[PDB]
Amino acid sequence: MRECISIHVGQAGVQIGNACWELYCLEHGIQPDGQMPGDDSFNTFFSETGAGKHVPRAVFVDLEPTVIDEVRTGTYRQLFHPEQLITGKEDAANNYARGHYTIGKEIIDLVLDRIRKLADQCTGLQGFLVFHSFGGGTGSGFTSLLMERLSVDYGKKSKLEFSIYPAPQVSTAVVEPYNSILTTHTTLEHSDCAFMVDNEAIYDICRRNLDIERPTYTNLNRLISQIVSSITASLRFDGALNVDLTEFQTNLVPYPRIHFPLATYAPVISAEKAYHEQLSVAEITNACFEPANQMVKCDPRHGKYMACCLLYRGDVVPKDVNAAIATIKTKRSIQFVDWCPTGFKVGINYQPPTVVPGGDLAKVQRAVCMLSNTTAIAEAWARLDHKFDLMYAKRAFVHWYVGEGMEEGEFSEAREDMAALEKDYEEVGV
Amino acid sequence: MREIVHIQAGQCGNQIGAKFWEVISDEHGIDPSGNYVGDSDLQLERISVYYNEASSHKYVPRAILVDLEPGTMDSVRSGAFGHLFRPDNFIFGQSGAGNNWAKGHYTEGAELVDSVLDVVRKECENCDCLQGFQLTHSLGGGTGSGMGTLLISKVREEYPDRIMNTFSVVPSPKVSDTVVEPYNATLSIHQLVENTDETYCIDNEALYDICFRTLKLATPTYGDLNHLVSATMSGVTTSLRFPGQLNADLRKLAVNMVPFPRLHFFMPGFAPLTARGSQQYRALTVPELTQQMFDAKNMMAACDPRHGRYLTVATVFRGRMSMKEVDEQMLAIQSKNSSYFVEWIPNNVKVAVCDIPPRGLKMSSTFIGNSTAIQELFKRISEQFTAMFRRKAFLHWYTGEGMDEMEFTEAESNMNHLVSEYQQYQ
Ligand SMILES: Nc1nc2c(ncn2[C@@H]2O[C@H](COP(=O)(O)OP(=O)(O)OP(=O)(O)O)[C@@H](O)[C@H]2O)c(=O)[nH]1
Ligand SMILES: Nc1nc2c(ncn2[C@@H]2O[C@H](COP(=O)(O)OP(=O)(O)O)[C@@H](O)[C@H]2O)c(=O)[nH]1
Ligand SMILES: [Mg+2]
Repeated sequence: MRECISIHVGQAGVQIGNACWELYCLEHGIQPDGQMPGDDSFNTFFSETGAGKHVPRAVFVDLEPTVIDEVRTGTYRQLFHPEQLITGKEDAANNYARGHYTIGKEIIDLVLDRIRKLADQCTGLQGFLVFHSFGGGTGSGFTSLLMERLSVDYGKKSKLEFSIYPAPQVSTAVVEPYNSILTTHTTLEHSDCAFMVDNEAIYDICRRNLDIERPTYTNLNRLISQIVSSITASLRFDGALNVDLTEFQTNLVPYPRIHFPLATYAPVISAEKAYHEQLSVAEITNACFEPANQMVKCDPRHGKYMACCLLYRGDVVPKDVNAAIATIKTKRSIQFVDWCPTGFKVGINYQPPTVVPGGDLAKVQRAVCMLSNTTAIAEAWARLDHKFDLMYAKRAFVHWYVGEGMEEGEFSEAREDMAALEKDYEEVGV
Repeated sequence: MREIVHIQAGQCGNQIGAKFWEVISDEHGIDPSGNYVGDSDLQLERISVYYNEASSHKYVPRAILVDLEPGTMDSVRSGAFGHLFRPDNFIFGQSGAGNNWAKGHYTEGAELVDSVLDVVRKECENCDCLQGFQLTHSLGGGTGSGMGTLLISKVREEYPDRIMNTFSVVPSPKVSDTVVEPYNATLSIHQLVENTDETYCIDNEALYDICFRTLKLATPTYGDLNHLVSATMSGVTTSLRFPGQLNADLRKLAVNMVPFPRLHFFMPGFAPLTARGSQQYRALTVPELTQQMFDAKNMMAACDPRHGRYLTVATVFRGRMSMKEVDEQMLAIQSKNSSYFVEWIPNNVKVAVCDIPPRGLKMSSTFIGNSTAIQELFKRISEQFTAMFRRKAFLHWYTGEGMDEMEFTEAESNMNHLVSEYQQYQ
């Protein structure tokens, strides 16, 4: 009935996808061979074959074989359909040009057709999920292109994406700003909603709140997977209040040019602290509205809340929930834009956030996930634009993009669009 | 899949190439007889990059040995790993280059190169997907420089879009193993500045200081230097040849490391480096390796990075590491060392982490810097060349080989432009 096609582009998207899908498998009781020795809301995310073998609905795309070969040699090789795994012979080399144009063009048609048949199998299609790194060449260019194509083809079908926002202090590459801005340009012109997450903030969160040693991308992807799973869980189980992705689009997008909801998830705590910690809806919401617990390094107190969507799981009664939201409403440390009477929407799900074996997260009978917009993200966009302004002012690395088929006018236009976005946030912030 | 052709220039190129293939044979667990004794699939998984599958399953490394003085190649064949290389890929004429760049490049090496290119085309036709080429050679040598130069020229003309890099020995600032070196260095550097994508500068004095100081040695030889260099090579190619987080393709590295096409020159570095018995007083952590990598004393090129600014930096990691330590260390390093990095390029570091460490170590890393101390190298080279050229010393040989003076002038002009361009951004 209500189905959604996941999409994983680049190492980030693929690994995050792996975490997401193993979490799905755990939640639906499915095992790597595609068997499960009421939940048909899993049929939503899983097709089925005559042998009763349940396979995920997804498309993995990496311009270099790399990770996908690890997946092909991985435990879940028995799960995914061999066609769903798509590999090229080389990467975009952190170059937006290649992924958006030079390489992906010889690939994306296949990907698109596969997504199309995968969409044909659907009884009904709510939308898509696109996982990629923001600033990474493959993810950036290829997801921009793919989002354009999908936008053209599927029309009003919901397009959601989870992107890894470049950290202010730390970076894995020098050219990230270029790819980032080109990305948000071509992507903003298409994508319906995009969830921004900054690894640095996740590091701070896990470290400080989860009280763990210095982690790796693994549990990071597990956390992101937990968030995504919580959303889809809002969709994948019968609670008191069930929410359609179209409602996320409806609530989190007051204006078409601004969609960048920031994710936050609580409670996040050690298994040891969980005994001393009393978990109440109010405290969880308080933790959710805490700036230190946000999944991005942007400080929300430098802006105002436009829309806020809270997704609840496990044991939650709307009584103390509305009470808690009121308690939050009373606090003026948290300010909302003047022209918005209420930005709140509450989903309720009965199934709790199950924990992964060998996982670092404590087991809890309830949890909350916030999806919300703020202008602090405009501040982030500003710093991004600044970095880009410098490196572009000195025309660094541009010759790659140029020789590989990019024009300077595109960079200019992208920057102009970024400025427009800044002024959009500024004007809306009034 | 992704494949790289390794062309070994005569003499030091072949020697370093020998140690290189020894290290790589150790990496993938390949017996010198070509047999695979390796205990893992990751050994043979993508191994097609540097190796070809024979009918007997014996793995032939993909390489081309080129020298005008077969004695080295004879010694190579006499070596234990000489049996890996098929006799077909051995390409040599018999004459001395006399450390004459013109003689090697234009005359006798030119009567050779065609066959080398034929072999190159064979290997290239046998490549599923060709990433690019790599050339191990020496600046100041006639064969290495002349032949290497001719080779990269023709190869680029044959494969312009493909990656081309070279690991080149550079003249020592204090002593010299030969005279006339500035000429060969200048000419080769000219052709190299225009032709290649990137080049790695390595001076023996730096490695002597490093090995004598850091590793506390007594009577080793060039083999250890070549071992170190080959370790670095294995490191970058390890990032290429094995799975991990932020896996870095060669051209991606080339993209991140080069803002300006004409400044591609780099300073290789490696960590950890510890003497026997002193290792016990050391701990293995990312901070340690980063402290070693950013140490000016561990620079394998003769230079002082303290004078200059970093345009780009790439730190590749090996083994099981926490991304955090890397992030924090890079941030802290870049933070406290500010003014050692160029101001208009935020986040000058390029990070790549491989899950497979080198044999014997829990973790390892390599440092690729980009700085104007290379301009300083170009300054000293230009100076020496000017000194030698002003009086027209030894010029009659090159002139005798048909080398015009205007080419020397042009080379110097381009070198001056290069160092000027290094000074331009600073
Ligand atoms: N949170 C998270 N981010 C990741 C992960 N893997 C990669 N990234 C992000 O991706 C960026 C690096 O670029 P990649 O996404 O790896 O690019 P790619 O997928 O290899 O594609 P190419 O650029 O063409 O090589 C880093 O800055 C990270 O922020 C991951 O596992 N988890
Ligand atoms: N690292 C290293 N450098 C070498 C080795 N052999 C020679 N060299 C360098 O090569 C230079 C000598 O040039 P050479 O190659 O013999 O001249 P050619 O015969 O014309 O190629 C010296 O300055 C040495 O520093 C070696 O085994 N290892
Ligand atoms: Mg990739």
